[PDB]
Amino acid sequence: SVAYSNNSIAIPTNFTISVTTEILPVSMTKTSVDCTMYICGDSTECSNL
Amino acid sequence: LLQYGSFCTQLKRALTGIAVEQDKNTQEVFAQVKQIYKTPPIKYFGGFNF
Amino acid sequence: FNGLTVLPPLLTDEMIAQYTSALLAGTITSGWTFGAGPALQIPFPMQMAYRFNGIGVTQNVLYENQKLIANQFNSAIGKIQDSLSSTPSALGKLQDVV
Amino acid sequence: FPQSAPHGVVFLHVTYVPAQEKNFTTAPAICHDGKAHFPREGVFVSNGTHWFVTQRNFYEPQIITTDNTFVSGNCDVVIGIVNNTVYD
Ligand SMILES: *[C@@H]1O[C@H](CO)[C@@H](O[C@@H]2O[C@H](CO)[C@@H](O)[C@H](O)[C@H]2NC(C)=O)[C@H](O)[C@H]1NC(C)=O
Ligand SMILES: *[C@@H]1O[C@H](CO)[C@@H](O[C@@H]2O[C@H](CO)[C@@H](O)[C@H](O)[C@H]2NC(C)=O)[C@H](O)[C@H]1NC(C)=O
Ligand SMILES: *[C@@H]1O[C@H](CO)[C@@H](O)[C@H](O)[C@H]1NC(C)=O
Ligand SMILES: *[C@@H]1O[C@H](CO)[C@@H](O)[C@H](O)[C@H]1NC(C)=O
Ligand SMILES: *[C@@H]1O[C@H](CO)[C@@H](O)[C@H](O)[C@H]1NC(C)=O
Ligand SMILES: *[C@@H]1O[C@H](CO)[C@@H](O)[C@H](O)[C@H]1NC(C)=O
Repeated sequence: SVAYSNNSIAIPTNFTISVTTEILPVSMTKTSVDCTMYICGDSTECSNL
Repeated sequence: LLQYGSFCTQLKRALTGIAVEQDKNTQEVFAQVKQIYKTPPIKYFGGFNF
Repeated sequence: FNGLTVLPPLLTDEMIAQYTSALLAGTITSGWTFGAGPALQIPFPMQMAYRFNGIGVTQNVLYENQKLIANQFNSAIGKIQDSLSSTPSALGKLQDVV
Repeated sequence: FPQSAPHGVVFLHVTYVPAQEKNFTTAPAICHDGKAHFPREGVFVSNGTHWFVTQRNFYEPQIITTDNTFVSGNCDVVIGIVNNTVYD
């Protein structure tokens, strides 16, 4: 609870230098997928369907 | 149903992530200060009525 | 309900109200100092003079028209409750989520 | 200052924080010769018996002079005015 009153003030007389850190993601992994090899494998008949 | 795969684990994980994010949103918006300040007993601020 | 449940939020409404009250007390009694470190006292008219001085208007403008500014602020605050009550869709954004 | 991390960035922020505050008594304006004086930049302050003017973020008292004040008014309108001498 701060001591409020209509004729009083507070003023700092010293300082401090502080250093903080912030971490941020930017990019993720790049992938690629080939349909037929994943789904149908080497089955020749599967690709026709 | 056990023959269809592991869709249920994914569903549960997604819902849990949404819920945790919902809590974090309110925490980030409102929990700014570290002290619980209290207003003085006498409410006279130079004519302004709060 | 068939396997569907609703979980309660972590913070109750009373806790949110306490946060809001803390923010209001800090801004009324200190100004912008409590957001950057320890809170420092200052009389409210002096804070308002500081805030006028931050938009290009000198302090004597505030100090010589204190009562008029206070009356205008009081009327403006008073009108808000009626404005919120009258307009039906003033709170549509919050209702859409539900 | 920036730094690089796998798939992301890190920022080192250098900031200034006040400390070691103290009580003081203040007034909005100073009456003298039937004229009101306001601070050009700073706030009036009192150490118990004398009045100074100081910048608002670091305690550094100064003698009140017409250099760092402007008159712009009269002594009979401001609420809470305190009358004292102003040097030259
Ligand atoms: C302002 O704060 C600084 C930091 O606390 C004070 O520096 C210290 O002063 C004491 C006494 O002279 C020394 O024993 C410490 O070693 C100092 N700290 C450092 C990091 O050097 C400084 O004295 C304070 N100034 C005033 C006017 O209070
Ligand atoms: C601040 O404003 C409130 C709201 O108008 C004032 O409360 C009113 O006071 C009058 C007379 O005391 C009553 O007739 C009203 O019914 C009150 N309104 C409400 C909503 O309760 C209050 O008096 C004002 N404060 C000061 C110090 O004047
Ligand atoms: C405001 O100043 C007057 C002096 O004129 C004093 O009586 C009153 O107590 C002050 N307000 C508060 C909240 O202390
Ligand atoms: C300023 O005055 C109040 C009122 O007594 C007091 O509680 C507070 O400690 C004072 N500030 C400092 C830095 O001593
Ligand atoms: C206030 O300042 C004057 C002028 O420097 C000085 O003579 C007086 O002792 C000071 N009072 C206190 C309580 O420090
Ligand atoms: C100086 O201030 C005191 C107290 O406010 C007041 O009694 C006195 O009349 C003022 N001086 C003049 C010349 O009016």
